[PDB]
Amino acid sequence: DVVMTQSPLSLPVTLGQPASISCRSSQSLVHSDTNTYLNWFQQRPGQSPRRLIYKVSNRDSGVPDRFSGSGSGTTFTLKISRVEAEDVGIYYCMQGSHWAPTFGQGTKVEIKRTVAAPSVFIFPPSDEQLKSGTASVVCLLNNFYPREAKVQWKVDNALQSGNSQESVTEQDSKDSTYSLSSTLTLSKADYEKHKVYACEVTHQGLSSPVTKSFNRGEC
Amino acid sequence: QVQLVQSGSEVKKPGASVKVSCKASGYRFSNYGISWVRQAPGQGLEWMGWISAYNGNIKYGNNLQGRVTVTTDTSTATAYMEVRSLTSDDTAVYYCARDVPADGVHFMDVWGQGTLVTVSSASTKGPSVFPLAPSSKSTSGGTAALGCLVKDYFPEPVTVSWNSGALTSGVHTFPAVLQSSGLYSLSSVVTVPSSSLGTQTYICNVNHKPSNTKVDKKVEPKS
Repeated sequence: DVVMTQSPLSLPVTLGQPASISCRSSQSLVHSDTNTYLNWFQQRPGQSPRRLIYKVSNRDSGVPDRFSGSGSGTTFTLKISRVEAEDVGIYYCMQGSHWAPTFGQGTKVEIKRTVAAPSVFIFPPSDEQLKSGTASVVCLLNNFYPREAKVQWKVDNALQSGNSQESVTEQDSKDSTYSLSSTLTLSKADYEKHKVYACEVTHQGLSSPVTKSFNRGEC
Repeated sequence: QVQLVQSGSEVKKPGASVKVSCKASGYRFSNYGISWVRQAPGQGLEWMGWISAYNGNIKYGNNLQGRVTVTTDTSTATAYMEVRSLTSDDTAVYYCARDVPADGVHFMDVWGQGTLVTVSSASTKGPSVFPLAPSSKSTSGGTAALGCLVKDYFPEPVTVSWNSGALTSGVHTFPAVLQSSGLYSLSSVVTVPSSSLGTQTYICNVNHKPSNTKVDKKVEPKS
């Protein structure tokens, strides 16, 4: 069957700058009816694919003019004349001309945006979880860019190691910023051993590292 | 109004079978085919099969053992896909898409929302929802952040809504993290006006379809 080779796997673009995604094919997509048949689909996170282009260059209903298709034979390209924040997602090329319809690997398109500093929040463990025998302390870095941010846990001012996990949201489809949750998980005994719990955040948007802390007794 | 609606999440034991559904609206169902595509989590799209209510014609990409069977009921405009003798490698999201009625070019112009099928020998586990209460430590002037922590659930997914869907603006539900226990955990947070902490109600609607778990947790401030 036809092998769709898509390049690149990841494509970071600045707002208002063009984007170019190439799709090569093992066999020519020119069909016997003399029309070339290549589709382009867009998959936003958690959603199903949405068809943007059919027949190499034809835009589907509701597809902005910024998306453009072109190509011939084995080599095709999707272009975004000016990339907007709502263009986050994975892009697939598909051929339906041959017996087994085949897709490309997919291209993740990331947005490059102006620096925005995180808003840092800290949530102490709830009392139910403490009753359960575990303590999860949550540090939330909200609405920042770039993705790169250092979060360090300190318990009684001793830097922590190996007991926390990070999760990053998808790049926001409107302001192109990220959010990050660092969760420090301990047993209730380890939690009661100390009193001061703090998360220290370093980011390009912050002139100096920001620390948020609480005392185990109050809040 | 051309629309394809698929069934909910599914978890099955190795060896069992699953039958995803796909109900069509907005077009004459008998004039179109249906293509089924598999997307393994984090992987690319893989075409599985095609079935035409117009012809009765069926195509399968790779099915020498007869484990997959695509069917249709034209009377109720519904396509089905059935997978038998399930394996952990069958864990994936399955899509149906409207497709060509005869042997032309497949277009797959409209897709369904998808159906996550998970295969594990382990028991399904319900999540523990704990409040991330808003406080002075979670406030930066005029905005306050609050949330809930959905902890120790298997398998995926959990859907988190706020106030039964009435609060969606500013909601960040984080992707799940794999814990040492093999159970999943995530947090869902939302930023609201701090002046409205006294007058507004914020409730977590945590829904875990595989465990039939529906938890509502009210998040209230702490001083």
